[PDB]
Amino acid sequence: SVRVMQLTLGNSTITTQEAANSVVAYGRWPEYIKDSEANPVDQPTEPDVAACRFYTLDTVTWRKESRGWWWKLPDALKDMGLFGQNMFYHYLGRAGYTVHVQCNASKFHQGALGVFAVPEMCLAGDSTTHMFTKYENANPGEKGGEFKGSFTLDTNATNPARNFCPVDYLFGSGVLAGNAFVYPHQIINLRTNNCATLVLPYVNSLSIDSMTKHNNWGIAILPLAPLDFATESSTEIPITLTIAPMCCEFNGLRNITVPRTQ
Amino acid sequence: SVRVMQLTLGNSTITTQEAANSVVAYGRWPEYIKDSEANPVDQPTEPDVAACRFYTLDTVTWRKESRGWWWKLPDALKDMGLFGQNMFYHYLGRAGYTVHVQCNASKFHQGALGVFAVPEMCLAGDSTTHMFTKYENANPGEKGGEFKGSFTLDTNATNPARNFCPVDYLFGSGVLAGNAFVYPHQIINLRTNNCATLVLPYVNSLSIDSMTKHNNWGIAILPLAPLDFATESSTEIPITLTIAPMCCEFNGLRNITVPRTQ
Amino acid sequence: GAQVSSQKVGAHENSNRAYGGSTINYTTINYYRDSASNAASKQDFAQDPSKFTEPIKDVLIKTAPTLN
Amino acid sequence: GAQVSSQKVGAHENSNRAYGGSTINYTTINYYRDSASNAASKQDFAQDPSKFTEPIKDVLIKTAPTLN
Amino acid sequence: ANNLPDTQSSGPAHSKETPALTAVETGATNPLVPSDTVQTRHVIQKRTRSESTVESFFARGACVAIIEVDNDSKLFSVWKITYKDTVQLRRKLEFFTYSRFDMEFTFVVTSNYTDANNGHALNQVYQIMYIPPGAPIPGKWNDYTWQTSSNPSVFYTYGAPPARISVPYVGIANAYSHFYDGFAKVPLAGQASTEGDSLYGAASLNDFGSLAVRVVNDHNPTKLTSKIRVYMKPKHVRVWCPRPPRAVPYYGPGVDYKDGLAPLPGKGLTTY
Amino acid sequence: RKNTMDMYRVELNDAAHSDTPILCLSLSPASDPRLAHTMLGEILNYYTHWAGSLKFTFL
Amino acid sequence: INDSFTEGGYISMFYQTRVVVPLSTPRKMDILGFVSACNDFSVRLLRDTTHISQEA
Ligand SMILES: COc1ccc(OCc2ccc(COc3c(Cl)cccc3Cl)cc2)c(Cl)c1
Repeated sequence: SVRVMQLTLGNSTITTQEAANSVVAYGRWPEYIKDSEANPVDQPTEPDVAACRFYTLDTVTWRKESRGWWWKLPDALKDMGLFGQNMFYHYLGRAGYTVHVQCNASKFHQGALGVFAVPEMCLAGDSTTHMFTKYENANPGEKGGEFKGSFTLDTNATNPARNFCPVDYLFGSGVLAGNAFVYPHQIINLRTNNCATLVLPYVNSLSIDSMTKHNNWGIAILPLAPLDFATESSTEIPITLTIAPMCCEFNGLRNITVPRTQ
Repeated sequence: SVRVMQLTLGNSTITTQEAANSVVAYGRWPEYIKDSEANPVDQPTEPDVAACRFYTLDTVTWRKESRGWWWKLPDALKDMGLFGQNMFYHYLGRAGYTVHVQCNASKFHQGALGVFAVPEMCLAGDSTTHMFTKYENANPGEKGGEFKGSFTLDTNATNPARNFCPVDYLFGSGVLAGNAFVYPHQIINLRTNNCATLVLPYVNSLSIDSMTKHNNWGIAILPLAPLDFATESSTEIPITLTIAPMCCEFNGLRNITVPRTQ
Repeated sequence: GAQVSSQKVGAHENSNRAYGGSTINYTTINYYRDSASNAASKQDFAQDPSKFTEPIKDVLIKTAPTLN
Repeated sequence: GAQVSSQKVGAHENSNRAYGGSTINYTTINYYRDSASNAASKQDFAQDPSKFTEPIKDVLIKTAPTLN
Repeated sequence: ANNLPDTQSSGPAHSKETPALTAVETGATNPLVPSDTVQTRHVIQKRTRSESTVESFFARGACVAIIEVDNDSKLFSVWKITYKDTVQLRRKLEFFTYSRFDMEFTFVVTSNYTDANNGHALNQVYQIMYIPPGAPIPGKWNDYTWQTSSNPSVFYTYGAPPARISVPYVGIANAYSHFYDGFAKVPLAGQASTEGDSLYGAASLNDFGSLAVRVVNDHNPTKLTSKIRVYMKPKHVRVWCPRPPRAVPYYGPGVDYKDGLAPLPGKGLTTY
Repeated sequence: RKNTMDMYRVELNDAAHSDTPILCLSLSPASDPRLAHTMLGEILNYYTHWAGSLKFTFL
Repeated sequence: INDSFTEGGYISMFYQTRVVVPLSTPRKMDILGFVSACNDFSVRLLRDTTHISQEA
């Protein structure tokens, strides 16, 4: 039925008994580069089962006060097994994804989470200096980031944070959040479903790019209807994020990249 | 001609203008596991170009006093790019190799090196305790080891070295070195060739095995005729070893193995 | 289920039986189900030593120059 | 009254006899009238475990929901 | 196991073909025959290599163990199955890296009175029980383990022709390894040195199990000793990867050496 | 719990998410104490070698 | 038998999210585990078990 599914990729399987169908972004399933759209001339590496499998990133907790969370792809998976290895050993890389967000509660809980997949999800910074966010802050990895309820300008001139300041109702980029529904999405309304499943093809203005310099997709999760339970002002339910890269192919092998951190 | 060749694997090419043909061990070219000889049921990973390419291990120097050198496969390549990554991430692994030994001199130099590829190259230890050599000593990695001119028993009971003591004329295993010619080999006689090239298929009593627990091939280089030059008692010529794994396929993916060292 | 093979007669008796007939044949019948119980037939084949004697990639003629 | 069956050859000798002929067959003859005196043929069949593994009245598919 | 080629007559030569010259650097052996370097006559070859086939080379029962039992815990003995307790068969097997065959075991049993003028006993019956790795090992010459409801046992009556049984290819790999360049464990980073340590060149701690031998008769105060000599013959043989034979004395189950390291005698370079 | 009906029960709770294991086992079907006495383990103890796939069902 | 050469690996279980129950519901519950062989499973070399003994 629309509600029961099983996803198998490599050596990993995911089962769900409360789905609300699955979304295939823009109606496009991920695919490899065709010869007619090929650019780099060298033989690509395609790890296949070693990289195209389900990786579970860290679990976040939803509370009445949560504003939202965000992650960047392939960034969030840079340290994930052999996918991360191939990402750092190659100059160029390409991949699609199957994003599976998990969140179960009970029949006496309420709340709705909007799960959006955004191509080129550029976020707003914290200073008066334009495009000032530094690489280390823009790429948090598997832990991702969070949305805020208001904009707060960083004034420390001696030691600028050079970080993002994504305000939730402004979708972290100066647009109204209610219009974010034009992007592939699903809603995890506690009275209806457990999860959200989105299949994302590779989207870019090029056939292949640098995975370290460029993040193709952004995953934004916003509480559309806040978490509430029985009478417990105190309520916490975890949100686990499991993502699997698809049709990975890398070009331009050399020595490994070791990016600067923190 | 028998003397000029070019080997291309992945993004690496080797050229030689003074070869003496190439040896294909036991007349078998490396191949992948056939369905009729398959054992582990999971889908294998085949890195292909990312792992099957030429890796240059450290250069050793040949002097009038050198006794010989040895390496173990896949051990010597455990830290080599994506080949090493796949080796450590998988429980099982299989690979063949193209071993290219390099050694050029001049028309006024003499010397002959015997290059042997030995399946299950077990070496002799240094103590009265049988099979006492410890894992860390048996697996030196890319730096490999050396042969000795005589057997010297380790007597330190408090701190036994638990190392090998490979005597050269005993082929490091209690057999006469002159009979080592029953193993696939080539000879680098300075007046004739620059190198030795050996193509090694996967040899084992199983179709696939643990690459960390077991070394399939051993490479032994012994000075059959010592290095000599003009009148320079002082002469040193480097010996570079370049090896390329072939038809790599791994099974049993999990978390990465981090072996104990030194 | 009898297997009848012929022997390779070494020393010959002054008989025609030493040169022909069932007199230079031997009979065999397996009594056990497991092949392990069987004796060795000893009608064993040979092969080409080339895999050891000439494991060379580019085949060479003895009359022709090895180093070319 | 001889019964000739074939063996399942495990280790093969470097002979063609190890791959064919009466050399991979074994012969049997019963000497006693009572079947109790007979040896075990060991050419034994198998069966479906379903009577134990799935003694269910309404047959179900693994892909399909068990509880329907 | 066949014929050798005939020698063809060969006359004189004056050509640009020089089979006598070669280059052993290639790793190949020069396939010359007499007619390549001398004038030969035609000889019809009748010699064959029938006795040097891999099968005929091993087709002999070799002693691999001498198990002893004293019928006055010695009332029973246990022998860990191996081919390395003796040297002769071991050296022949080690001409190759891997092997695959069936085995035939013949047991020669001898016994005698320790005392020239004392004691007496009725004819002895022996039980040779095979204990596959995992099965319970006997603690007493008469405990429950000797019931052999599943383990294969051989009951031998003293004086009868030597007992004999056949064993199939029982390896857990596709061939037996005469050499194993590895360990059964990989020491992991962080664990105590006591951890992850194993013998070099060893596979399973108990490869093939062992044999438990005992005299079934009730022991009499008489002093008696028996010895079971185990003979094994590989039949239906296949071998892979030749290796040079052992030149120095064996020093354990491994390739370790220690003592007879100078096997060759002296001989003048120009002395016939 | 061993040697009582409680040896078969593994308890879970509604506590906040933790990354620590609920249970751990080694794939030694004939020797691991938790597997050695199941019908599968009992049969494996009458044989020296085993090969094949296994499946664990949780209720 | 327990032997490193033929070791099989590890089985473990973790919470993906967490067990959630509403009010008036038990906060602790049990799970039971079952094990069986697949259709490609086989055993060989009949031997005696250590699971049964007999004293005297
Ligand atoms: C590479 O060379 C090899 C490989 C394996 C070997 O031993 C394997 C082996 C396994 C089981 C048995 C058990 O055999 C027996 C039985 Cl069922 C019943 C009674 C007596 C015996 Cl004796 C005997 C040998 C030997 Cl000796 C040499």
